[PDB]
Formats: sequence, structure tokens, C-alpha cells
Amino acid sequence: KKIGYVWDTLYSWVDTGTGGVFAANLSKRIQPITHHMNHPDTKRRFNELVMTSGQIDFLTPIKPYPATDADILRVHDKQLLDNAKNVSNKECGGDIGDRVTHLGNGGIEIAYLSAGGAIELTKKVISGELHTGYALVSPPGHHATKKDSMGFCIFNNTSIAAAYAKDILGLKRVAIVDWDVHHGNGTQDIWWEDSSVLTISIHQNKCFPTNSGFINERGAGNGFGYNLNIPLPPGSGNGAYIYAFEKVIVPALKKYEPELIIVGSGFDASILDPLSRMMVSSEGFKKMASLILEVSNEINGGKCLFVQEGGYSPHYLPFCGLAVIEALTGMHTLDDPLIEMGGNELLPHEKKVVDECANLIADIN
Amino acid sequence: KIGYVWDTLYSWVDTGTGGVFAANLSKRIQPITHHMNHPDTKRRFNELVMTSGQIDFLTPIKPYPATDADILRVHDKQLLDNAKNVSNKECGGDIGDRVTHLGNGGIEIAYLSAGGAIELTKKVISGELHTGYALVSPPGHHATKKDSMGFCIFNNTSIAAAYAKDILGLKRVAIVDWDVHHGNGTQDIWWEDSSVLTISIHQNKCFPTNSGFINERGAGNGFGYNLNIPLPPGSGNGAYIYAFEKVIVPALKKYEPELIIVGSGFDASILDPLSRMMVSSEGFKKMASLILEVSNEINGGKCLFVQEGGYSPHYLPFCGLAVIEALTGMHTLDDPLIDGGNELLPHEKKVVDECANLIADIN
Amino acid sequence: KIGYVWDTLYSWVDTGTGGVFAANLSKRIQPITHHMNHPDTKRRFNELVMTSGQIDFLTPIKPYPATDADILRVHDKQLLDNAKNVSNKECGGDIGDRVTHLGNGGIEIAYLSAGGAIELTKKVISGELHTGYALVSPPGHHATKKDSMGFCIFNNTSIAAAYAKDILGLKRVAIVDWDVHHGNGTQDIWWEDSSVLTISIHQNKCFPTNSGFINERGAGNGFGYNLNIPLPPGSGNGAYIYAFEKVIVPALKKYEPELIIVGSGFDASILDPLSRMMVSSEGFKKMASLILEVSNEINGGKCLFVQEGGYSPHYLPFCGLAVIEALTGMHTLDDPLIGEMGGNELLPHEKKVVDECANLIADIN
Amino acid sequence: KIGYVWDTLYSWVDTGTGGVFAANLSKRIQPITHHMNHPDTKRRFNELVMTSGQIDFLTPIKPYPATDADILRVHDKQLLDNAKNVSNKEGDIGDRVTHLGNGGIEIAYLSAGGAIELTKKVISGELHTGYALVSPPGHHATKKDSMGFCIFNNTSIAAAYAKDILGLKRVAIVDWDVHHGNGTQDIWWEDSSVLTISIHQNKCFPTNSGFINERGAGNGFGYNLNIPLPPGSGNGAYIYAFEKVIVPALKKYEPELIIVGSGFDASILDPLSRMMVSSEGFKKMASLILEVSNEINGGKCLFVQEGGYSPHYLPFCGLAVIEALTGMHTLDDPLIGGNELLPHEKKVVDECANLIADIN
Ligand SMILES: [Cl-]
Ligand SMILES: [Cl-]
Ligand SMILES: [Cl-]
Ligand SMILES: [Cl-]
Ligand SMILES: [K+]
Ligand SMILES: [K+]
Ligand SMILES: [K+]
Ligand SMILES: [K+]
Ligand SMILES: [K+]
Ligand SMILES: [K+]
Ligand SMILES: [K+]
Ligand SMILES: [K+]
Ligand SMILES: [Zn+2]
Ligand SMILES: [Zn+2]
Ligand SMILES: [Zn+2]
Ligand SMILES: [Zn+2]
Repeated sequence: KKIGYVWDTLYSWVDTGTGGVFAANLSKRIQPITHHMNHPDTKRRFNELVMTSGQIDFLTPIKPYPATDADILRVHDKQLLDNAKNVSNKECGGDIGDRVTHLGNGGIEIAYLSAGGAIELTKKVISGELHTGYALVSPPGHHATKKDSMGFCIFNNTSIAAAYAKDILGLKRVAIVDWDVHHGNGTQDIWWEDSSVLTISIHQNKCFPTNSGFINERGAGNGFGYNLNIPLPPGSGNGAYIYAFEKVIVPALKKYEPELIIVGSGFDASILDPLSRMMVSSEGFKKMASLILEVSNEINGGKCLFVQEGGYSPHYLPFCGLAVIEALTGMHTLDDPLIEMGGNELLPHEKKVVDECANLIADIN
Repeated sequence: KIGYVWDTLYSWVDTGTGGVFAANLSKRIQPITHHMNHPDTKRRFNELVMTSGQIDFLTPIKPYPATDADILRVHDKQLLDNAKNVSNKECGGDIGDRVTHLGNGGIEIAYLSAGGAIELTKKVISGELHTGYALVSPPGHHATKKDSMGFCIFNNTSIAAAYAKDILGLKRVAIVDWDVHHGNGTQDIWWEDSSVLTISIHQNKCFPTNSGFINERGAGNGFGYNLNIPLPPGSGNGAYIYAFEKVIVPALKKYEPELIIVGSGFDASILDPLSRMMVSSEGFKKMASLILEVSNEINGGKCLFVQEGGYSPHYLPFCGLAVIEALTGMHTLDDPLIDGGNELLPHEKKVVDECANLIADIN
Repeated sequence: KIGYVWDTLYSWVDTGTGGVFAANLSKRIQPITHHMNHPDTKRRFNELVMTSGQIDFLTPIKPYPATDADILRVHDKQLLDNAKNVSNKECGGDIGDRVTHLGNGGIEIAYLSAGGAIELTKKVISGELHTGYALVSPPGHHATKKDSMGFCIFNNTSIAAAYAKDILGLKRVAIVDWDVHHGNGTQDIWWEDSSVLTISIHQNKCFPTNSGFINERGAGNGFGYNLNIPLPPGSGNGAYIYAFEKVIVPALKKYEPELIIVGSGFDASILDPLSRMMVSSEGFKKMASLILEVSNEINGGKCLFVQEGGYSPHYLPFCGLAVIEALTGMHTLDDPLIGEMGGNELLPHEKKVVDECANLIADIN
Repeated sequence: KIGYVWDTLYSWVDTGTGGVFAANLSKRIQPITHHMNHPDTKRRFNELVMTSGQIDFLTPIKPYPATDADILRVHDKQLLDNAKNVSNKEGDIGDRVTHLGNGGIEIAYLSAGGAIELTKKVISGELHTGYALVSPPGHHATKKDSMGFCIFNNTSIAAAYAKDILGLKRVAIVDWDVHHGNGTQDIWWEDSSVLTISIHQNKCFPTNSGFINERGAGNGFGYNLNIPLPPGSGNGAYIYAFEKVIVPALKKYEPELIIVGSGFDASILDPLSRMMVSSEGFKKMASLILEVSNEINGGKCLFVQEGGYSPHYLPFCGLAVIEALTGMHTLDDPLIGGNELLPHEKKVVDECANLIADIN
């Protein structure tokens, strides 16, 4: 099996000097800090461990190419794009919309290459050039709506790829399965009225955004019943996550019969991530990818692919990400340095949410 | 009259080696520049105290080093000898647990850390101060009688309690530790002793993974005088406040300690990487206010707060400031992220209530 | 009685977004976390003052903001207003020289910096203190009447000079700048004024590249009362001390100022990236000592030191500490680099420059 | 066809402990997050080769570990044994400033093997030239001792390989790192089969070696040439040194391989020198080397990374050398001094040109 791997040095050049929840603000006494949350070193360490662990030998490198305006404009409005162009034009950079999201001088080039990364991987998976793959792209995508960039996301990478698989490669049912610890409100908005894209987001209840991602947000029109949120409570771990994957997401995908599954693969649900209270360990992420690999092999011949979302622990993210790479290559080259107390047992209030979400599968056809 | 202990040397801890993710080429753990226990976190706290204007309400206390005699009231010579040996190596070295590291001459800072808790204790018992905050480093609550571990060389609060007992003649002392990790060192040091009541509220099963459960109540004459509240992952201000009101405050009232020492960690904060708790800065203020309140009711406001863990350089300074503000009565700066876990949940309540039964055995 | 001016806000300057190497994707200047003017350099100076015991021989002096009036004695209203413009912006901005940057609310640090030089000046002039050191930040000596530049928003030493004259009644002040770069701002501010003798010893043609020559000597009432000493790249203790003993001290003796103000930068040190000078800590100590001595000989010891530039986080603390030991007399601690790396001999082409400058003394009256 | 050697592991060197400014509470040297030899400096260089598009003109070359035998062609067993011992621990290796993390010998092996891989492909004709962006550096290690961030003398290891395995009889090592290549000088001191040239800042490091009178011994008298430039020297002194000493020494000796020890610590922003070389000075130095390489041995020269300590400016100095080899200039120096040739500088180069007479 050829397993694609999308990486480019530019992904590690996102400018995070300004911006963020804790931007320097002398008036409010927020002291300048050296390492901001979305500092590029977290995903760079992931890439660098892929190299030095030998997993790269089982992988086929895939060079990304810039997405075009037309690729972006299939899901995003011209207002959003021209805004990102004009902010990226300024010297020193600029806020983009929600204050937290920063676009540096010329930063749009990285957003273009990031989105094209997801498209290159898609093109190679649907053609048969590759059985699956991992696109370690940055900046992330899943918070960008039809109208707005937010949450570090300029463009909705996975949605741009799903619209590419549909509008150019002729697919008719796609599923975007997003396990980033925050709700994928961007993806949910883009496909809100559309049943040709099943969108699923499992996430921490009320984390980001604080007012979206609830069970009863289900789509509308032709889209009703083709958006599914699993909002787990803080503290959930491998127990809750695997239970959710087995009772809800895998039966949901079996029902919908997608011809391509795109995983929004974030790792901010990790046990050490500063922007969650979830307890997923790297082996949990391994079992998560395998379940998705497996059901994909059952139905659409392994046509699935993983695209990086968030993740903020420079220490532990590389091993979470490497664990998912191993589930694609089936070679174990290296142990988790934390190879196990907390989060592995399924708690009844964690179960009460997943049982509720399992009833939603009946409305998928 | 509110003391504040700080010294520049507390921010000179060398954190280049060690950590759970200490560089290891064979295991492919890449060197990183910012380890978890980097000095920037507690340095940003002390600088916010300065630039928020709180310092105008605070009486600075210069710390002096603890003696060997002060460390030996609670630690075995083996522990102290070990730290002198490692502190002597030219490059420093691992203290024993392959996580804690002590730089060359780093024992100087460990003495100063403990002495800072002793200077605050001296001045509060004597009446020179009403209460205070000692922002010391390295922290203490994981050091047992025999073993340094978890970034702790010396058990600062225990050294302070022992000093208050054996030198200042106190008979009854309580240590209240709200660091998110079980204070296993304090538990071990006073296991057999009813004259220091030890209470740890912490995340169930975080660190160390083999301690902190309800059934660890002490031994011998000390049975009933160690109390653990292990909250579930995800607990926030509602479980913590509820725990302080149904367990910790009734317990102190019953025990009637001549002095309360709080081990003030902030790694239970909503943003800390080493916890899954959701306490906010407002949450920490109330917890502090409740200890003052109970301290003013039963022993004459004789309480003080001694820094333990905390690893979020963005949000810890505001959690520390909120505790300082609860000591001064003066609000001077808003928490910038306060725009959650404020609702108490059945499974958090069930732990807290099971713990309230244990108050009966405190006499 | 030795004053020491420090404040935590001096280490809170926002420097993650600007400078010669500001992030520019188009030019492929990759984002970096430590810029040249990072506050850790001067913070480590202050912390070494604390941890060495020198603080026990010093009188801490608390700074208060300079007013607009203090700033306007030497700067055009456009400069002051342009500082408020940039400072109020969310996330700051370029002050208008593509190198200098003002954080959000950062004008408050600018005010407190000039305030720190005023407060030491007041306390020294009034006899309350004999001398002192103001470890202020940002530096000042590049700011002209019209323009902020080179990390300097306000000319701190010139604002303290103008305060001593127009409020405390002094008629003769001398500003001696040993920052490795030319004090173009001090020279410009007092170009036409003889009541402020301005001396700058610098690296010939570093920053600005178009000033600092011997033939710049003032105009009007000010002719002969500006003195530039442009030493060659490579100069160290041998040339710096010869320049002090043959030009700067004789010029001060001839001038008989009521107060001597030292712009004390440490960027001429052997390890500083932004110069090619080889001064060591013992050189900076002797330089401070010579000023102290001529000042105790003529104007009753009325001199003080205001921090300017310096960019070696490893070595600046010991250079700055060495200057304090000249003030306090107390040797607490040894320079951990004592040396044979060069510069202690006075080379011929270095004397050629100093000797020329010594002729300019004849026109100081 | 131009080779480029890089491996992710070269940026995994552990620079947390050690250094001339290693933390020391009794000397009150405060711990610092960024030491002088931090991997970021050479990682940025590599990442600029990627993002500038120079990589599209380059042939990537995977490095392979030098073997113990490779090391022992030029180093004593004690040096090698000392490194395995220090590497097995969870330490300092020789001169206090050189530090080797646990298992760090793996990277030193990979560093020397990188300079061997480039050398093989350049001799074989598979490549015309190339650049080996290896770490840790090498030119300070002698037969007996590692020192100055240098575990193994990479360029000397590659020169021994080119001779014993590949059959070359004359090799030249040109070292333009700002510090004296005392290691290389020591390894080939009695040997005329390796012309060793070092241009460095007079008395910088080590403070006690690098002088003109140090010309070799025995068979090797006349085949070691030191050019010790005065502090403050720049593009002027350096280009005059190359046109008037280094190139003519190389034309006279006629080596079959030129190995450049390529350091950028002579650059205008480096904290560890007082030299004023700019990115165009390095490009010009590289170009003179290629020019004489094509005139006298068919373009058989290669560049091996030594020192350099400015994360901001080093990447553009290294890009400038890559641009020289590729002939494709796709990016400007954002900073673009000592372009003038000073008499005390010329006095040094002039005395050195006299030395070319004893090269045969
Ligand atoms: Cl942030
Ligand atoms: Cl760590
Ligand atoms: Cl910069
Ligand atoms: Cl260093
Ligand atoms: K999600
Ligand atoms: K949908
Ligand atoms: K007890
Ligand atoms: K605790
Ligand atoms: K003047
Ligand atoms: K100057
Ligand atoms: K050299
Ligand atoms: K030789
Ligand atoms: Zn996220
Ligand atoms: Zn802790
Ligand atoms: Zn300067
Ligand atoms: Zn070097």
C-alpha cells in the first residue's frame, strides 16, 4: 500500500508573533510571551519525528501545490477571500476577523499551499495513485465558515478538498469526520443544507466555539440529518472516544456509504494539550484511525485520507501524530514515551451523550 | 499587613535537562527549549504582582536560606546528602526520579525556597504580618521523608509546619494543599501524627498515579488526620468550591489549628497542560477567601499561602493575582479570559460527599 | 549614596513583531522568537544586580512617567502625537523607520523610560544622591527632534538634560554617549546649542551609516560643542581608554559642566552581534571610572548613567555589572571570560583617529 | 548537477547543557534558553534552501554514518573511545564548552558520513560539486582531542577517505570559518598530501594558535598556510586574501580535490567574531574556489559546513554560497562595512603570499 505524506517547509513558517487569546496588551497587563499557542514548532516536531523515526521510509512524499481562487471559492465567499488578500497585503500583518486569528505579511501564500496540500492528497487517493495518506498542513481549516475565517483557520482545507472531490472528480457522497477537540463549525456551516457531504464533529462540549456543536444542530432542507455532533464532557478519554467511534461514527459511515472519507485529524484532545480537558492518549488516536481505515476498506476500498487540524502540545503531539501514521503504515517503529491512568473507563455521563447521539443514525440514509 | 515573599534566585532554576520529555536520542525525544517547569511561569506571576499595582498593598519579605537542621526536622539525612551530592556535580544531575533535576549549586535555591516559607511563617505567628503569599521555587509537596521527586527537593510547607511546631511551640497545624497533584510528600511526612492535619484536593489519579485515594487516612495516632479529596477530571469551580464548603472548611473548624499553611498550586487551572481541571481565576479567589474567612473565625487570621505547582505562563499569573487580591481586599486588574465547570455535577458531588463522612474522625 | 532605577515595565516591551529582520514571507525572512532588542538582555542585567549582592549597596529609585511637557522640551509635537497614534492601535505598529516598533500601549513604557532618567537627574542634582544608574528601556539617543528611530521613541538623556536646565536652573550640561552607534538624536537636538556639550564615541559608520564624522561639530552658538569620535571596527579597551583619557576627559575639564550624563550602552562589547568592537567588562569599568573621576574633580561628582543599547544576553549583564562596581566600589563577582581574544593594544590607525579628535578641544570654551 | 546533504538529525543536537556560558549558580551565570550553538541557526539555513526554491536546482544526498574505521584514519582510538563513553551516559567531552547529549555520537557519526557521501559522489563524477549542511562541526578536533563544539574532524575524515579508499594523492582543505582550524592543522602537520589552509581572525579561537610561522614539519613543511586577519576585516581583506594567497597556493599545488570548510561566523552579525564579511563576500569566496577548481582539476570541489552563530543572518550567507554553486540567484540579502582594504590587513596577506614559494 502506498501511503501519501504531504509536508512542506512553509507550513512551519506561519507567523505567530502577534495575535492569539493572549496578545500583548499593556493596558490590560498581558505581558508579551515567547511561545504563542499556535507556535509552528508543534507541527514541525511532528514532521521531524516522522523523519527520524523511519516511518518516512514506508511513506510516499507528496509535494503540495497552491490551491486556486476557484478551489477556495467553491465553499467560501469572495468577501472572505478578498479580505484574506487585503490583510496579507499590509506590512507587519493583520487581524483577520476574530482578533485571535492572525495573517502575517504574505501569509495567504501558506493558506493557499495548505489548502492545496489537502487537494493533492485527495487527487492522488481518488485516482488510485495512493491507498490513503496524511496531509500535515498548516494553517488549519475547520473553523472557517462560508463567510468568515476564525479559530486560526483562514480556509476550510477539508471542505475545499471535499468540494474538489465532488465538483471535479465526480464523487457524490463524501463524509468529513472531524475529531479535533473543538467543534468544526466551519465545516458544519458550509454543508449545512447538503446531504452529499456527511459532516461529523466529535469535540469537547462548549469548548470552541462556546455556543455551537450541540446535538440538535442537524442540518436543514435536503441537509437535515446529515450533520452529527458528539459533544463529550470534559474529562473524557480513550474510553468515551472509542465508544463514540464504535457506537455512532462507524455505524453512521456504514449507513451513509461515502465514496470518500476525509478525517479532520486534530490532536488537541490529547492528554497533555493546553486547549482541552480531554484525555485521549496516542494509542487512542491509533485505534481511532484504524476504525476509520477499517470501515473505509469495508465500503469504498480504503478511499480515506487524513488532514491535520489543531494540536498544541510540542511534547506529546508528535507521538499522537506518529501513532496515527503507524495505523496507516502498520509498522511500529517507536514507543510512546508515556507507555495509562485516567480516561480509559467509560463513565455513565459520557455514555449518556453517546447513546443520545446513536439515535441520530436512523435519520441518515 | 500582607506579606509577599519573592527573590530573583527563585527564577534562576536551571531547567535545561530533565523533565518527563528530557532529550533522549534513542527514544527519539527531540530537545525542546521550554520544558514544563520553566521559570517563566512563576516569574510572570511575580512581574504581574509588580505591574498590576498589587505590590503597593504588600509588605515584601526577604527570604533567608533554610539550615540543614530545618530540613532534617522532616527529611532523612539520606535525602539531604543526596541533594548535596547532585548539587556538587559540575553539570548538575538527576535528583533520582529521572524528572527532577538540580543544577550545579542548585541546592542554594532549594534552601532559599524553604527559608522563604519559614520567614513568612515566623512573621505570621509573631503578629508582624496577618497573612501572606510566598512565591517560592522549587515547590515542595511531592518530597517525602526519604525521596525527592516531581520537581520538589525539600517539602517547603512541611519544613514550615515543623519549624512552627518545634521552634515557635505550636501544637496544632493544618496544611491545605490545592495543587492539582496529590501532595504525597506531605502525606508521608505526617502519616503517623495527629498534630499536623494534612488535606490534599487533587485530580483523581493524575500524579503520582499510585496515591491520593480516600482510604489513605494515616496511621497510629495519626489515623483520621490525613484527608484526600480526589475530584474527577473535568471538575471546575463548582466542584472545588463545593469541596471547600462541605469538607475542607468544616474540617478545619473541627480540628482548630493554631495555624493554616496553604500549598497554593495553580496547575488545576482551566489552561494548565498538566491537569484536566477547569478552575478559573475567580475560582481560586473564592478558595482563598474561604480559608481567610475560616482562619479569621477560629485562630485569628493565622494563615498563609506557599507556591506549589503551575505550568501555564499565559494564565497562571492571573490565577496567582486573584489569590493575592483575595488577601489584600483590593481589586486592581481584570482577568482577561473571563468572558466551563462552574456547575457541580453528580459524579463530582458523590466524591465530595463520600469525603465529608471522614470529618467525624477528626478530633 | 548610589541610585538605581529599575521597573518591571522596562522588561515588558513588545518586540516580537518588527526590526531589521521582521518576518516577511515575500523576502523569505523566516519568523524568529528572539529579536535583537529582546528584553531578556536588560532583564538579565537587572537580575545580576539583584543576585550578586550589588543591590545592597544601591538606593532603589522608583520611576514616574515623564509628562508631555518633558517630552516637548526636545521633540516636535508630531513625534509625540505619532507615538500615541501607533501605541493606541490594537497590536501596535511601526513607528516609522521600519526597524522601531511600538507595542500596544507601549508609549507607557516610553514615558516611564524618560521618567527614569528625570528622577535620577532630580535626585542627583538635589544632593539626595551622589550618582546612580538608570537601567531604563527603551533607549533614547537615536531620537531626533523630528523622528523616532533605532529602537528609540524619546531621547531619554536629552529629556533629562532639558529638565535639569529649564527646571533646576543648570546652564552647562554634557552628554557623553558610549553606545557603539552614533547618537544622531542627541547631536541633532543640541546641534545649535552650546549649553549642552554632546560627545559620541562610536564605531565609524555603523548606525546610522551616514553620520558620526569628525567634521560634524555643530552650528551657530553650538559650533565646537558637538564632538564625534568614530573609532575603526576592531577597536577594544586599548583605543576606548585612550580616547577617554586624551579627548573626552580633557574636553569635559575644559567645558566645566554642572552635570555629566552618560548614555551607557554595552553594544561595543566583545560579544555583541550589532558591533565589531572588542570592549570587555574591565574596559567599561575603567570608562565609568574616568567619568566618575573627572566629575568628582570639577563639578562635585554630579554625574549619572542612563542605559542605552546592548544586545548580548550572555555578556551584557557582566558589562553592566562592571559599571555598577565603578559606582559602588564593591567587587562582588568575576567576569567569566577573562581577554586574550584581542583588542587590548592600541593600534596605530586607532590613535590616528583619536589624535585628530583631540584638536577639536581647542574650540570648546 | 549539484549535491546537497541534509538530515533532520543534524538539528537534533542537544544544546541545553554546556557552553562557555553554561549555567553556574556560584559564578552567577544565569541559565539561558538559547546557547550560541543552538540548532536553530543551521535549521533556518536548511529551511531557506527549501523555501527560496534553491532546492529545485539541487540533488539531495542522503548521508550515512561514518564508520569507526573512517574516524580512526585521522583520530586516535582514545578520542573515539572517549566519545562512546560520554555518549552512553545520560556529559562534557573535553574542553567544557563541547557537550554531547546522551547518544549524541549518533549525530557526530552522521555528520562525518555526510561529508563522506558528498565526497564519493563528487569523485565518481555523479556530481560536479555540492554543499554538505552537516552538524556538529569538525575543524577544531585534533588527532587526540575533541573541542570547540567539534567531535570529529569532518573535512579531514573526508580527505582521508578520498585518499585511502578513493586513491587521491593531493587534497587541499580550505577553511574560511572565522576560527583557526587547529584540528586540521594538527592532523596533517607532517603530511604534504593534504594542503591545509586556514583563514581566521587573528588570535580568536584558540587564542594561542593560527600564526603565520606555523608551516608544518618534516615532509609537511610548507603545506600548512595560516592567514590570521586582524579584527574588523571584511570583504576587502578576505577577497584580497583569496585572490592573492589562497587561489595561487591552490594553482601551485594542483590538488585533485578541494574541500572547503565553510563557516559563516566571519559574517558581519555573528556574535563570536569581529569580522565584517557579508553574504556577497561569501558568494564571491565560493566563486573563486569554483573558478580555480575548474581551471586545475575539473570542478572537483565541495563545501562542508563548520561554524556560524547568527540565526538571523547566517541563512542568507549560506544561501549565497548555494547560489554560487547553482549559478541561480533567486533571492536578495535583506540587510545589503569593510569593503575597503586597510594597510594593516594588506600587511598580513602580503606576508602570506610570500609563503607560496615553499609549496611545490
Ligand atoms: Cl496565545
Ligand atoms: Cl518537559
Ligand atoms: Cl531583528
Ligand atoms: Cl553559550
Ligand atoms: K471536532
Ligand atoms: K451536511
Ligand atoms: K497527619
Ligand atoms: K493537592
Ligand atoms: K551641542
Ligand atoms: K555613541
Ligand atoms: K579558518
Ligand atoms: K598539511
Ligand atoms: Zn482545535
Ligand atoms: Zn503539581
Ligand atoms: Zn545602539
Ligand atoms: Zn568556529
